[PDB]
Parts: sequence; C-alpha cells; structure tokens
Amino acid sequence: GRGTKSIPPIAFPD
Amino acid sequence: IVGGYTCGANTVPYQVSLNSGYHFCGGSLINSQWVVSAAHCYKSGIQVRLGEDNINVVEGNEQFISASKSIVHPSYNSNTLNNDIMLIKLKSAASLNSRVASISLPTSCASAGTQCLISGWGNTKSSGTSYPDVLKCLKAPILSDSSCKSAYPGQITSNMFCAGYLEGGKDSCQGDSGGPVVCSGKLQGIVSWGSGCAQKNKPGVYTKVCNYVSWIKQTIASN
Ligand SMILES: [Ca+2]
Repeated sequence: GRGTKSIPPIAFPD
Repeated sequence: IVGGYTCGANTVPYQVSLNSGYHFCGGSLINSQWVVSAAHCYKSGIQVRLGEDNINVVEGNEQFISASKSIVHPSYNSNTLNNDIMLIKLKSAASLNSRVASISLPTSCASAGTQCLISGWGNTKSSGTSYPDVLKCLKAPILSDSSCKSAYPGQITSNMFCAGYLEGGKDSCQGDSGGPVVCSGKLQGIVSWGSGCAQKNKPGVYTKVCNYVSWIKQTIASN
C-alpha cells in the first residue's frame, strides 16, 4: 500500500 | 495536488519541474546551482525547468537547465523509502530574479500543527488522472508523529513526517514527488509517498529536510 508520487509511481503490495 | 488551488504564476519561485520529455517530478531551488528533490525521482539526463507556471506552454520566464549531477542520498533505501532526498546540481547557474528564487533551508525542525505550503503539477484527482497545466498549491498542517505512525504502522522512520488531512480530499499526488513543503519560509519537506492520495486516514508522507542540512552543505561543498 505504499506508493511514491512520481510519474510513473512505484507502488508496493503493502 | 488534490483539493488545492491555483497558486498564481511564479508565486512559488523556488518550485521547479523535472522533465524527461514530460513532467515527472518536482523539486526546490536552494541556491543558483542546486535543487532538492526526492531520491526516487532519480534518472539520468534530467532537465530542470525553473520559472514555470503553465508547464505545457513556453510563456517567457522559464529557464531550462540540464542537470550535470543528480546525487541521491548514499543511504537511500528504495523499499522503505528512508532517506528519500536527492541533490541536483545544474550545468550552469540559474539567473535569480523575482520568478526564480531559492528557498531557505531550515535552522530547526518544524513542530506538529505548523501550517505549510505544498505545491506541484501532479494529478488533481484521487481516483483517476487529471494533470493540470498550471501550478497547484495546498495549505496543510504537519501531523504528529503519533498520528503518522497510527496511519502507517511500521513504515515511518525518523526521517519522515506526515502532513495533510485525515478526513481525505486534500493531499499531494502522482507528479508532485520531489517538490516542496515550505513552513514559515523554510524548506521542511519533500513530497515522497503515501497510500494512494487524499484517502481517509492516509495522509501524505514527506522527507524531513531538517535532518539533512549537514549532508546538503557537505554535498554542495564537495561538488
Ligand atoms: Ca511554461
């Protein structure tokens, strides 16, 4: 559930 | 920025856009040759766009300068996102004026409840995609580390803080990463991460700039 706020984002399953 | 307002042209003169054939992150100008961004925004060949308001149209006050060096924190952790800070040195010094200006680094860390200004060209929709032409701004309070760790159990380090609104609707979002959190005219934070954007009980997480002032100064001295 953690996601960076870049384009594109990196968002993890947590 | 979700739930924010149009800043007004060049009203945030330290805000920069990082461009790679599209806008992909923000940053903050801290002297004529250096910009602070997030380490997760690292890539080769960054072009720094200063003086921007409408990012899709050249209006006249912009300065485009290529990054000569893009220096992530040497202990940045790409999973935990600890130490999510990067320094970008510019190939040539920016011409400082009213619309292109540096922001002071902090002399102390800010306290919870302090009101800050968060800005960027990121998405304005919390579920979907709408990217603005012009710069957007959000006023938001620093939350207590207690509330931050309650929202994000096991995930908040000493180098992170939360800011925003636990009711949802107002937050930084995709495309805002690396941009500024300014409180009382000092750069206290860098847009970093969150669980989605503007979701209930999931405020934005920000890199705590006050912990890096020594590393910033040494890095400027050594490059
Ligand atoms: Ca422009």
